[PDB]
Amino acid sequence: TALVCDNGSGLVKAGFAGDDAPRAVFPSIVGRPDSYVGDEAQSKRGILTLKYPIEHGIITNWDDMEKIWHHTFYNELRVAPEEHPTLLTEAPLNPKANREKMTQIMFETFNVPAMYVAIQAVLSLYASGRTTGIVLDSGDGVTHNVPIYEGYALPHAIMRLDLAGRDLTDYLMKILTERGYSFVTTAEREIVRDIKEKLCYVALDFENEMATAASSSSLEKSYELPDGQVITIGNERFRCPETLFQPSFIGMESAGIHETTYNSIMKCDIDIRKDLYANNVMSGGTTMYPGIADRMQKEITALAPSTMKIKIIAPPERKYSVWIGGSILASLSTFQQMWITKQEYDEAGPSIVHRKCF
Amino acid sequence: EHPEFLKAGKEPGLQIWRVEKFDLVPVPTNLYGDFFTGDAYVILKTVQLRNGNLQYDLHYWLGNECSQDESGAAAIFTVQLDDYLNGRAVQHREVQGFESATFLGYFKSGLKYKKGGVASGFKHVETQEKNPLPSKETIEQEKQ
Ligand SMILES: Nc1ncnc2c1ncn2[C@@H]1O[C@H](COP(=O)(O)OP(=O)(O)OP(=O)(O)O)[C@@H](O)[C@H]1O
Ligand SMILES: [Ca+2]
Ligand SMILES: [Ca+2]
Ligand SMILES: [Ca+2]
Repeated sequence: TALVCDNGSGLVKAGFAGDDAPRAVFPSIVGRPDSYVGDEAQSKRGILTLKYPIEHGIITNWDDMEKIWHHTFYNELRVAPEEHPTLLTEAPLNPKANREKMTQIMFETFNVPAMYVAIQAVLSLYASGRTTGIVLDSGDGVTHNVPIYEGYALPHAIMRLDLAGRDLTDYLMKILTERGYSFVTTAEREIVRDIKEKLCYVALDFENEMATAASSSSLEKSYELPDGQVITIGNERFRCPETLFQPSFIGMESAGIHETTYNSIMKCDIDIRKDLYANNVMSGGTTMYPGIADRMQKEITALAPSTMKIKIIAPPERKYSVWIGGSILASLSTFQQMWITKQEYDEAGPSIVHRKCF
Repeated sequence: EHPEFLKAGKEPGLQIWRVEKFDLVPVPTNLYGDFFTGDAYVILKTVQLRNGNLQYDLHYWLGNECSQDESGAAAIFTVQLDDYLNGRAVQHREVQGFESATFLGYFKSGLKYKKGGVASGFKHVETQEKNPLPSKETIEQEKQ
């Protein structure tokens, strides 16, 4: 049975084609004092330093990436890779040389019988039961707007924003520090990440919410640190993710995610824009904030012509939408002849990936 | 190579398939227009143009209770069929209760809904998230 591995900046999501979710989700890290990977690197981080092989969605350390994949096959999925066709995912606009490298490592290092690479955002659109739409995919490392028509991304219209989950975590840490707290270790970043995931939300109207926080204590929440100290989080709860709409909060001159969605749509043929506005699909961990869909609906409505039908689709399972799309694709009776086989690789070499995998 | 792709769009008419456990299975001709609301279907309307060419409209119809594997598969099968037809099909998403007038016009005595359908192809799994938060002791270790 086929495997599905969705490799991200922050987390690996791995499993078997045909399952409704990944079997294992673990951090994309290698830690050294001879090395540990994933969940065990995380749990032993007291005595290790960590490296992340994927930066802003792109693999930049191939030797550590091989360790991550070994850990996925042998430690998490507990399979012999030579027995299983393997579907991997990639970022939009992934460099051509990277696609060839992934292919080469799968066949020559792990001896897979067959392999395929798919674009993450496109898998997410398929998981939502659509062939046309615009995906907002935001993880730990990178954010993209990917417009898609009749199954295929429109490359000229893709927007990439280097403002994602890790930047949000660092900013929450900055402003919580301003409130009087202190988070001096890399280990404590993981705590601030947890606060972010449990207590942050996107305000429908940012300036009104600030006024509420200033005139009442009703937005304040408590959070218990590992040493038992209970701290208070106020307007930081919604100031943190407001950064997605106002990147000037962390010094970036970029447009916020509402404006890049609009800019992306405006780069496409006027005849498909209506279908794009009606099919905005959110995927990835950083789209998980309560309130984000309602905020996006409001902001896009404000930018678009006033007769446009606007719809935001934010599935509850969207942390795993990419993975689920791959599970579905890999399971289809029609997909059997679409894999790159080991024989095809032996005859053609890694460049085969550009002809078999859009 | 899939047998149903070989049959798709060869002559003018209507063809309907139902998604069944990650496969595209033809609907019996006498049941055309009776859609299970627990399922997802793919419909190809082939029209003979006066210039001798065939015109193709591909609709994927999503029942209100169809499972995620079914609606995802309907969408993907639609892309693959369109590609097999040299991109020449126009794709239409049809949701129960909101179907297009041209889709509705394919069914001369009116399309009808019935409850039920084929079971999901997904196996249900319990994801293990292995990303533990640091203890007091781990944080103290990094300080030193
Ligand atoms: N409930 C939540 N609210 C806000 N952020 C969340 C939530 N859940 C997870 N996140 C954040 O989502 C990110 C991980 O998401 P995801 O697995 O989609 O990213 P990734 O694939 O590893 O990274 P990328 O796509 O950028 O390469 C982390 O920054 C995490 O803190
Ligand atoms: Ca990702
Ligand atoms: Ca069904
Ligand atoms: Ca087409």
